[PDB]
Formats: sequence, C-alpha cells, structure tokens
Amino acid sequence: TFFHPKSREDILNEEAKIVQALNNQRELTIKMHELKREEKDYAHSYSPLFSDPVPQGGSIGKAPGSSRE
Amino acid sequence: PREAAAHWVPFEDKANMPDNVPDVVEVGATSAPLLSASYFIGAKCKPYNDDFMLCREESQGSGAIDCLKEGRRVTRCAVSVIEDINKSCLDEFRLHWQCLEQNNHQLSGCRKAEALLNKCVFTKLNLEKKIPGLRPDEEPVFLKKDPWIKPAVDDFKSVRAYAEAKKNGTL
Repeated sequence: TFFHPKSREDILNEEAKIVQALNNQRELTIKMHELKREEKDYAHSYSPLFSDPVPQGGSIGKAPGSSRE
Repeated sequence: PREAAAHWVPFEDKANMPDNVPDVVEVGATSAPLLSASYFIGAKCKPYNDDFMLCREESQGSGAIDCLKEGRRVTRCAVSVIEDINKSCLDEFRLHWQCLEQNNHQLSGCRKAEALLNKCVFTKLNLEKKIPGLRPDEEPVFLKKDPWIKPAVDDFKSVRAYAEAKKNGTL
C-alpha cells in the first residue's frame, strides 16, 4: 500500500517527450551544420553597401575601350 | 602605356593597310600649330570625336578595328579645319605657333597673337574659343586683362601686329 509508483502510461509519455526533444535537437544540429557551409551572398560575405564586385579602377587617364563585360 | 626601359630599338613596318580599309589623309601638323588649332578643332569635331570614343567604349576591346570609319571622320574634320586656317588665316596662325615655340608651349606667352587669331577665325570661319566646365561667375584665363603670369619677353612680331590692329580697329 505504501508503493505508489508512477503508472506505465505516464512513464512512457514522459520518456517519449524527452526523446522528442532529443530528436528535435538532433534535427536542429543537422540544420545548422547545413546552413553553415552553404554559399552566401557577396553582400552578406564581403560588403553590404558596395555590393558590386566589379572593380572600377583608376580615373586619371581613363581610356575609352578599357571596360569589358 | 609605360615608356621603354633599359634598351629599345625602333622598328618600322613597310607593309600597307589592308584593302578592305579605305585610305585616309593624315593631319600633317606638328606640335605647335596643332596646339593653336586645338580649340577650333574641338568646336567643329565634337560629335565626330565623341562618336569615335563612344564606339571605342562600346566595342570593349576591338576599338582599333571597329572604329576606323569614325576615326577617318575625325581626321578629315581636323584636316578641314587646318585647311581652312591655311587658306584664310595663315599669318596670325603662324604668329601664334612660332610664339608657342619660343616659349615652352605655354599659351600664357602668346595672348597677343591668340587674340588676333581668335578674332579672325570667329569672323571668317565662325568658330570661337570656349573653355567649358566653368560657371558664369568664372573668368576664362585667356580673356583676363592683367594676368599674374606673363611672358619673360613678349613676342616682337605679335606686339607690332597687336599695336597695328589696335590702330586700325581690327580688335
């Protein structure tokens, strides 16, 4: 009569919630490992304002015919 | 490009232009008369010059071979300007560029010949000298009455001609 253990159903449910939290942390770790080592933009990786990688060089003797696409 | 360095042998080429490229006369004027006629070339060849440079820029590398018609037009317009100078305004032109030669190609030492030449070309050919980029508030330096910077020796022939032109009201 002194034995008052938590029932089997509630034990199973609590363990299941724990395992669900653990699998959620697993999937979050995988997602974060995948969002890292994913190619980012030039604005996010180098320069958010001057977002043009194309260099405009000197200006003192700028020859027409020097630009090229 | 850079200038040559440490050894360099000139070499010419005795080949002719291809036949798909039409012929064009050259300009044939040396440093000083061309410096004297620069502004009169720019007054008349603005569209052709800027079309030449725009087709060079649009070409993006092939400007030497893509811009030949346009450069021929530029050369012809310049030759026309200098032919008009020689036909009509040769004495003042020669005053101006001989004056440039005895100086260091400084236009500040030649204003008395420059005035006569500008008057002559503005009256006969209707081409005037204008320094662009300025405001209405700024005085062009070639119209200043008493500049800070003057020649060591003002050119003799130009002084006599300026005096005679002021005595005859041509200026």
